[PDB]
Amino acid sequence: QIDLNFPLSEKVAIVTGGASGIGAAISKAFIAKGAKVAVLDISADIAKAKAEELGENAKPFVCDVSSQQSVNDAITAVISQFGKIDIAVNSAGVVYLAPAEDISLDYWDKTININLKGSFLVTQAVGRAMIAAGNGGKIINLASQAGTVAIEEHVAYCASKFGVIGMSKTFAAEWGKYGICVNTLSPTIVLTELGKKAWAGEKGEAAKKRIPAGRFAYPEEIAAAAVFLASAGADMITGADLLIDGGYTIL
Amino acid sequence: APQIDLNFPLSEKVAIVTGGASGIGAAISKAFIAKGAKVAVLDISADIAKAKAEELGENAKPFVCDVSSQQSVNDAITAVISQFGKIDIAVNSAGVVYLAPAEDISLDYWDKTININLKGSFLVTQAVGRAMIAAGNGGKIINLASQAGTVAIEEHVAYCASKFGVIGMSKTFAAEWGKYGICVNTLSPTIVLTELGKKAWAGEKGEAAKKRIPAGRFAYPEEIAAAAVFLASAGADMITGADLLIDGGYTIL
Repeated sequence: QIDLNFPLSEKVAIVTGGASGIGAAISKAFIAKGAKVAVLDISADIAKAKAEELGENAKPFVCDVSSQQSVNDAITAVISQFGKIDIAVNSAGVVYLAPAEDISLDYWDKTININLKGSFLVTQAVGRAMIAAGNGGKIINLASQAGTVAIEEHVAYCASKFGVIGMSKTFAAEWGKYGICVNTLSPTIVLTELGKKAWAGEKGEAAKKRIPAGRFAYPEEIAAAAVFLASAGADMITGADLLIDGGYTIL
Repeated sequence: APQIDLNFPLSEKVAIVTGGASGIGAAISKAFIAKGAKVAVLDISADIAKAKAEELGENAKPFVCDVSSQQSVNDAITAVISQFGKIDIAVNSAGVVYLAPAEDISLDYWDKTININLKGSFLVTQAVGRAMIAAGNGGKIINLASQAGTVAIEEHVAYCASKFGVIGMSKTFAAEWGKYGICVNTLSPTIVLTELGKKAWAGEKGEAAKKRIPAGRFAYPEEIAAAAVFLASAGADMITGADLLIDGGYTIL
């Protein structure tokens, strides 16, 4: 029987980048749905503050997603604390923009190492855990509208996000046999505290003109999609890229 | 419309081809020479590049390039411009394949794949595009992707990540550089019967793979090269950001 309230009661979720922005909203949503949440972030202080805020079912873990050791140690620590991992969300991304003829190798490598390699390392470590446990699982990787369309100044970002989608689809293909659904979530511009700042004024008004919905997405809306994809209502959804873009990419 | 020559000549255009001394790069270099182009054969060693450029005759010249090194790539482009005066066409065909089950695949296989297939394509496309923008005469950039840039394939988690990435990257260069007359496209083959590929699919391995391809066979390097000639020509000036599958229909099912 599929419970159409989409409960997550007693499931254990990892959320990378979980202490701010989209990741904070996902952590909060998962807590509200009865899950245990491992809040993973590169800053121990930021993770500590977020997990304390979210209450007794949220615990902090330091994790540099670009580091295989840091990732493996975090996964081990989450298992030691909670017993198992049912859900993992990868929402540690970075954005480094410049015209394509100018963009530095540093901007390129940081983008690829964090957005693409980081998603690889976290997905592989969590998936190994899930395979060993034998109870299936859910992996949700944040991609972007930029995993579907080109955007000016986003050569590295688009490369990383298109890559995340191909990568995630391959994990989905190979891990169906283990009951692990692997999907991507692809937002348009999101009104995180940062995004509010970066898309204020006429710049934001101009961007909204091209979105059929006529506004940007809230982090809470991205988290609602994560809740659905993490649930028992989505067991036949795998390899999917769910766009939350207000129509941006369809024109 | 201009007179568009439906023989698709590349007379006096200068083309760089990475991985130009073997497999698909070698076939592309040979095709471009046959169409009248000057070809800069880039490969990882001086001897290998020299042997191909000698094979291809007086309009082909050799250059050493490790596409995963910014310095190597920049030096190669500078040397090509010194030798030929300009770059009109660049093809990135130096890719690598490292396969393993997704839960097992090493960070070494991941890095080698991303660094050559994706970062290498970025470095070459950026260096070539800079030269093209500066010269003001437009240009053509053709990046080899793969059927694996559209579909997942078991054991190909790093390969698919790199090839999806190449397409996204290439489409962004296309969007930004249309204003400078530079078309940037990808070519996405199924399995190709390079000297290597022949050895690699020699088995029932090959016969089973073919059952899933509507065309019922693999592609030859010369077929990939024919598509490259078309995309490098004046018959393709309105084609940019496109991914042209040469997959015998593999990906449509």
